[PDB]
Amino acid sequence: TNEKQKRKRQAYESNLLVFVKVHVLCTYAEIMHNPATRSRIVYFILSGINRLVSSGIYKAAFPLERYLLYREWAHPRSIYKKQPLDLIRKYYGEKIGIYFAWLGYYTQMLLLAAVVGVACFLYGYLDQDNCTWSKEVCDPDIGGQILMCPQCDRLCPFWRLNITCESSKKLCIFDSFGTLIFAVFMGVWVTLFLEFWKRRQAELEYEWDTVTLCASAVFFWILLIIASVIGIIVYRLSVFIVFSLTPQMATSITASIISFIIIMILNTIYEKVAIMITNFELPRTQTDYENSLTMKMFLFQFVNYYSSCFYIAFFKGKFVGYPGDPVYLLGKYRSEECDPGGCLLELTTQLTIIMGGKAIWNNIQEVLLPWVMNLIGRYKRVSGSEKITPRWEQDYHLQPMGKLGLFYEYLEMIIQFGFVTLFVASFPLAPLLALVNNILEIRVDAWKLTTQFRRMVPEKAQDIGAWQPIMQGIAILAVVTNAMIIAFTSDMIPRLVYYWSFSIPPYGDHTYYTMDGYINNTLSVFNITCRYRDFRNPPGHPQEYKHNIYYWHVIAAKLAFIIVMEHIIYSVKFFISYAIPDV
Amino acid sequence: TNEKQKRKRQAYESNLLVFVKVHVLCTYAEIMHNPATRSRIVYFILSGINRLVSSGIYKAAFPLERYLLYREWAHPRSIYKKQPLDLIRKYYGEKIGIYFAWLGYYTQMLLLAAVVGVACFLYGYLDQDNCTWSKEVCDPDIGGQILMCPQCDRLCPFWRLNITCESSKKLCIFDSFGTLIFAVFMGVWVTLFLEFWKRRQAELEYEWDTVTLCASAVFFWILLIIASVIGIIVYRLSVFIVFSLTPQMATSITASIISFIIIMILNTIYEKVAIMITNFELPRTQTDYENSLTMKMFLFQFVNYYSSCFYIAFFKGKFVGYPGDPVYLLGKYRSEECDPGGCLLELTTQLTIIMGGKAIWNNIQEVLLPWVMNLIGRYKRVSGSEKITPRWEQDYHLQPMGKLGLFYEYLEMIIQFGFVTLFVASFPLAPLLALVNNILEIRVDAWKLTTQFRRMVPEKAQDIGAWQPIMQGIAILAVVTNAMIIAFTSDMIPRLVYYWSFSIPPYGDHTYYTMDGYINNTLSVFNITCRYRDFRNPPGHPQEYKHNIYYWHVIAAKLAFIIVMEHIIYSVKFFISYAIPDV
Ligand SMILES: [Ca+2]
Ligand SMILES: [Ca+2]
Repeated sequence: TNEKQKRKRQAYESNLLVFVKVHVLCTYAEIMHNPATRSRIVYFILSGINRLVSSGIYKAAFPLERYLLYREWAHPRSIYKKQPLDLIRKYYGEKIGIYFAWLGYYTQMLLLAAVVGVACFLYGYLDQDNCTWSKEVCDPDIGGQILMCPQCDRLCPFWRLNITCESSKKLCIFDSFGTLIFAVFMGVWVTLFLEFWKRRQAELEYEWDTVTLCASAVFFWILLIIASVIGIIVYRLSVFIVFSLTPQMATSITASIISFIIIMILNTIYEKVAIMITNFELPRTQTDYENSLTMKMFLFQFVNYYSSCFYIAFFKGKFVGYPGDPVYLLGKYRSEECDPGGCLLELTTQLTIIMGGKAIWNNIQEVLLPWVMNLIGRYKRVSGSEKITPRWEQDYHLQPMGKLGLFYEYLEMIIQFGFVTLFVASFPLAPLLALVNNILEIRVDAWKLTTQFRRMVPEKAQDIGAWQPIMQGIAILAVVTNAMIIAFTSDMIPRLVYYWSFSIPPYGDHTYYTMDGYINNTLSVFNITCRYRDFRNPPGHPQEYKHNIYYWHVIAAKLAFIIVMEHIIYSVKFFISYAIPDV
Repeated sequence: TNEKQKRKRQAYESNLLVFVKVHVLCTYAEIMHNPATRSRIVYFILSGINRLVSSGIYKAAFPLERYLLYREWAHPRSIYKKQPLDLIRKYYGEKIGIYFAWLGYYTQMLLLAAVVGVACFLYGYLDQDNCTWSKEVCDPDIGGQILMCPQCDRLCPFWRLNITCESSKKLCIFDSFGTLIFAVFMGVWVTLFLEFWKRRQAELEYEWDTVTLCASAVFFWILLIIASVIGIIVYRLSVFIVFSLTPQMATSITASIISFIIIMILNTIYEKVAIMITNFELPRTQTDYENSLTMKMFLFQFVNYYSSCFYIAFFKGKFVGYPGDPVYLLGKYRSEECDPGGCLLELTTQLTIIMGGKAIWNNIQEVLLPWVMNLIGRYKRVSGSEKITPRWEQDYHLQPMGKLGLFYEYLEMIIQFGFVTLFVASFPLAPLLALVNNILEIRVDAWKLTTQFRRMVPEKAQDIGAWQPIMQGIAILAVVTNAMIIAFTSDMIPRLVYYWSFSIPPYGDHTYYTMDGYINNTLSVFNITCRYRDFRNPPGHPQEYKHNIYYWHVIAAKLAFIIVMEHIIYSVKFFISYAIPDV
């Protein structure tokens, strides 16, 4: 088979082991409208090998400025001046450039989102007067004797408040007053992050050149959607049994680490069932591979990373019934419940260490797997000199791309943008944590492209393309979810109601507006026949254990901010996208 | 000045009273990419006169097939076969053609919207078993003794039910069961009317060729927004004083006639203040005139026709307070209220005779003002012969366009599409009334173009253009308003609640689901200190005259269908616009 495939390979070099060099040349600059442009036009000559190297008759077809960009841009000692994006036009082109001008805007776009991120902390820390939510809940005279009900069935205490302080003394920097001033700003921010990037990418476009087979692709997927939902809870059933810093702070760190392992394990299966379902029927041509992964493989990650953070945010503390009745999981066990702090703090750590545990892993995986940095420097000293002439000889130990270019390093930032927007009600410093990360990620992704990897073919790509109907398809799901976090996951809207409708002399007993005395006034008692975090009629009502006015009031404040903070921020989506200067 | 302007006019004929003919000719077919095409290219030669004829040095520059299109398409005896749109390409082009293929689709698009329009009547009429809403309300033993409160202050009775039958026997064909089956279909219909027209117009595109000055433009406008709101009520104050078929049927006909006069009078002022505010600052070039009228002049009509139908639908029966307290109109009078039938029937006639009183006026104004039809036929007999050679001599008594082409005849249909969609919860036959109207309007607008008017310059226009961000900007406001009619204006959502939550043994006294006994169970009593149509706590409550569970429940069903029937029909906007065949 050595000579059987040899006669095929020699036929292709006619129409122009020791590695081959390449170099007529002007005659293929007209059929399509600098060394990167030199490596561009030879790939237009080379266009194909899609099936030759994948068969194995060839091994690696490959290309082969550098010095200055190790100093002002890719050095760890690179002081913050400009991020010269214009060089990445001449160095790496506009596949990689449209991601490295994405970040550098995104980094400066996360600047003002972090000063409004420091804003919920700056007067969150400098004040010392909380209304109730760190005053009553931590003075153990007004939030000490609040004897609650258990949640689980067996191995469960009776429970008591004043075990909730260390979570709910630092919850009023994620609940108290800046949270509706930055999550009203974050829905404004993503609807300004998009539309100012549209003004930016057009400016970037002006600076630069210009039913049966898909059924079982989705109907087999929903068995794997619920595989992600059952990923978090069974290893929720593990760690909370073997345990009971210490109360729930270290455990909320710990339990979301354990699922984050299984998140990265089921990540590998998603790399091996996307190919199992696309190789069967309708493989197609070159541009529907990436448009399959955009609609299946990111969508795999969207159910891996986010359909357990949709489990803490949307369907965790629902269906508490008549004897604290769960649904029984249409089986023989008991279903879970939530805690009277707002369920967010057990989301804001799962928000943290799925985000700031991916940015401390998926960059440091791209640091330690390339042999850790500064062996002796890579080739800077002859980068000015360019006379390293067995340099073609010194290759083929270096690592190539795995026929997907930015896609893996681009999905991991859309997952990050899917956490700095879709889940931001809590934790305003998720910009500042992403700020210093996008200080470093714009250095180490600059570092590995400049030094570590084989030089990519400078494929001119115009606009993000396929992830653009996701960045709209996140931002229209985010302003729902930023609303559904302050509605269904945060306890501010019940804190606005009591401040505006339950401390007025109708249904309340105070003269003017004050937030004094909130936690005993906002839950529902459950007889021995204790309070639990729901709003139902107390036992011994006309219609007991069905809802109050006050469930139905704050659900009609909840459904209102899902309506008003949609229709305002959906209209600032209409007003800013009508009234900005294009140039 | 006769010879002063004569020397200007003779200079322009150099570079080529008795009317002039026109006719080198191939040499201007290349600079831009059949008699209509003959009149096209000479206007490209003629391009300009924008300032010459408007000054007065000329009188009318003008152009000058016909026979066959009076027979199969424009005849009253034109049997329904095809509507040959392809002829309007060769006869009138694609300014007028993109409106006459708009209608012919729209007419067939209103076919299925009228069989689902007959659907709320077909089993609305063939059944004779109403649950309650025409049984209790018209058996005068269960809806006879329902003694209500007055609404106004002086010259007002105590009032009683069983005066509401003739409105509420024929209200269960606009409320009972088909209304959530066609208004769920109408939000589906407009989000299928758009997206199938997008597939149609592309098919039509394949068949055919291819801060200070605007501040006081809007801040003076809001004084005229409330001028429209005060247009309806003062002549509401007139007619209801001089009165009291006869009970309220003839009056709901009458009062909406009187405002419809003032609607057409304030229509004339809007034609004379659009020019008053655009001639002052930044007049501009030729294509921002129509984009001024799209954003001011239609917007004038959108407040003329619709900000009194937004007064019956959104802010008519709100702010009923503690002694039935209105707001007092921050003045010294008393503000109004609504009636316990759902406020829709006093909207569905204002829906009718602003729609079916514009389609019986604005077409019949274009019939009787051109001298009523068939004087003797116009020029059909020589249309085959074409030898009427003083035909240029016989013109200049005929009427021209007033420098706006389709715009007036195109605004009046967008106003119609703004009633067959934005206001459709009630009255399913608003397709069938618009069906036989769009049988006739596609004949008489075909008739006046073919016979009555001077032939328009066949200006090739590609897509509707400026009214396309209105047809999206209606359909995103319609699925709000179709929701806000069943929420804020119709009494079905309170009829689903009692059927599902107030006839169950919690808060109700019946075994299984039945709608028996609804009107005494759904209003709130008001002491002499009678029921009124609101849901407040009865006098002698813990917190009296503030709301019930049941206000807050049905407002949380109201805000839910504003949320769910948005997010479903806003996602069928995402699913049909992802999964239809383009070709
Ligand atoms: Ca990376
Ligand atoms: Ca007309």
